[PDB]
Amino acid sequence: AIGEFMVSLPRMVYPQPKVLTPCRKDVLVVTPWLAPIVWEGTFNIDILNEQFRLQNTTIGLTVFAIKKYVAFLKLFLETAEKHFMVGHRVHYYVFTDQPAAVPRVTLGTGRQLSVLEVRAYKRWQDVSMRRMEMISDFCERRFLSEVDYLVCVDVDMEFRDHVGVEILTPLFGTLHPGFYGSSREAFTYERRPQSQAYIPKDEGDFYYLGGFFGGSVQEVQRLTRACHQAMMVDQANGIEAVWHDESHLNKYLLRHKPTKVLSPEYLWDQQLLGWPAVLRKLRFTAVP
Amino acid sequence: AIGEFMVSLPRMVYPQPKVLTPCRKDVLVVTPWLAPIVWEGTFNIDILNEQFRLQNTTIGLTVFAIKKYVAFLKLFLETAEKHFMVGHRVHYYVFTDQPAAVPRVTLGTGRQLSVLEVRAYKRWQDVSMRRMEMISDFCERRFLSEVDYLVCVDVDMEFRDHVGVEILTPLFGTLHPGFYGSSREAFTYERRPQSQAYIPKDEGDFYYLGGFFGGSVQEVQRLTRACHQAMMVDQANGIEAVWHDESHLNKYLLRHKPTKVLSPEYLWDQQLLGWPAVLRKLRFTAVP
Ligand SMILES: O=c1ccn([C@@H]2O[C@H](COP(=O)(O)OP(=O)(O)O)[C@@H](O)[C@H]2O)c(=O)[nH]1
Ligand SMILES: O=c1ccn([C@@H]2O[C@H](COP(=O)(O)OP(=O)(O)O)[C@@H](O)[C@H]2O)c(=O)[nH]1
Ligand SMILES: [Mn+2]
Ligand SMILES: [Mn+2]
Repeated sequence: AIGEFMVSLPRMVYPQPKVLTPCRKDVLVVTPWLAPIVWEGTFNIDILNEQFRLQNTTIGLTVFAIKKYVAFLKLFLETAEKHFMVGHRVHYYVFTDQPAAVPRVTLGTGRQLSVLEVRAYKRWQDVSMRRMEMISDFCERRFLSEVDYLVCVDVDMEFRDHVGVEILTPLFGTLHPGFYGSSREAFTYERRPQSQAYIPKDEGDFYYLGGFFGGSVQEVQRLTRACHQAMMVDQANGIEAVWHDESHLNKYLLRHKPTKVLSPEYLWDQQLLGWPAVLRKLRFTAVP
Repeated sequence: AIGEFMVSLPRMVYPQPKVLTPCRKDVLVVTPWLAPIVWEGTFNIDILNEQFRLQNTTIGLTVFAIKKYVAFLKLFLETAEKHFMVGHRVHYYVFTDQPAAVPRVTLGTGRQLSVLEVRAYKRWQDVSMRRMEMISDFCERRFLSEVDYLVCVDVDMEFRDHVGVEILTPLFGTLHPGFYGSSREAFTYERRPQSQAYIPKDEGDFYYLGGFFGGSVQEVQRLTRACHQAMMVDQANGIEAVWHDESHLNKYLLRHKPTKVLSPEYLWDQQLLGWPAVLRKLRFTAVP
């Protein structure tokens, strides 16, 4: 459930937060619109686990595995079992053009997997883009009835460390690991005014990933509907944004501020970017 | 409105938040349950004003002025006009045993004041305590129909600087200015197990003020109902908590974590505590 009467927390013994001691002094931990930026050291997971378990929270995780990308599902799902929302109710939704190629992965108690067959698209860009349509179509359908939050991620990834209820909020995006230290003029936003995804050089907060976003079912339905509609306008006008649905997601999150932002801990590429000191954990990472 | 469809923000030009530059390195700006702690430098008020104006947010401000405390209303209200939620819709609710002693204060456009007559209590403790009952009785009544958020404050105070929509959230408390640097064993929580307000020496996050709390109408109704019920139990058992409704508020906020915490900028006593470097603004202050 979300927004329902909240029962009292039980007594808990944990370290006192000290007002004159920051958790992290090396990084921005709150956005200028007062959304937490989620880094290791900023959250007590025992408190958060209590809060979300008392609400019997169910998290849906969507992943697309179209054409050759079905090869990524075994590691994705097996590592999700080790690291993603462990202890909470989880519903995996695997969208694929090859239901028979979905590996048989053993799940923990309270976790389920549904295979949703979709059409395969010829262009990888179109495959990547059509996720917005498909997610919004399934929101109306089963997601509103089955889960409280949706987490929407790329499949060519593995979980290496904890990804849990600290991410959950009405609307979240994730800082792209290539751009978290960049100035906004360097962000690869869509820069052509002819596209609905257009962001001028003097606007922008962050560069968010197409590969890891989420929120409440309602807010995810809103985001994916808006991005799908904006993509349809661009298509009608004969323009395709530079980074496809990621460009539209960035436009959306500029105009509709997320209520949490996830640090690049939550989507990293160690081969391309190593392991910087500012990253205390690499939680979800690109497969080589 | 709260929770209603949110329109897009317009284009805005403002400084880019930089991930590798904290806003404040001298203070904790987020709690371990991922609630912002509101300090100067943590928020862009232009972004927040946009967000809340697009929702046509109405803020109710409750204040009790019983017996001699009616003398405090003129400065309280006149300074509120200069500093509290300017630009937003505001409804003041003045609870008093002397309606004729309420000063005639000129209000800005979009702001209104209602005088609510109540009984006067003999003991200042009882006057202070009975606010919980009265606020919960008025929630059911007019507050649900008239405002989106409630802010509940002491009257023996003046606004000196901006107090605005940065505070608004489902549930907030304010760090008591005497204890923000203290360890929890030193907090003046109720320590007798015989009281419903009891907090053991190894529990507690912060010491919050009875004099400045708020949230959505629903969450404020919940808090004030719970504190009133707990006070009635204590009375039936012949015990009165050490700091009266403040002790109960602390118990409530321990077991029901606030979604923002306000720094001591938001309730300070300059005569008793001076003007420390960590306080960049003194926003709402005790009258000598
Ligand atoms: O042929 C494809 C191309 C893309 N995808 C899905 O679309 C996501 C985004 O594409 P990709 O990971 O190739 O993009 P990048 O990580 O380079 O942004 C992939 O993770 C898959 O989930 C897919 O299933 N099959
Ligand atoms: O005779 C009284 C005593 C208390 N109060 C109200 O109760 C609040 C809390 O009491 P006080 O400010 O005396 O307590 P302190 O600031 O010492 O906690 C006051 O601000 C008033 O709003 C009042 O109106 N009349
Ligand atoms: Mn990918
Ligand atoms: Mn007072």
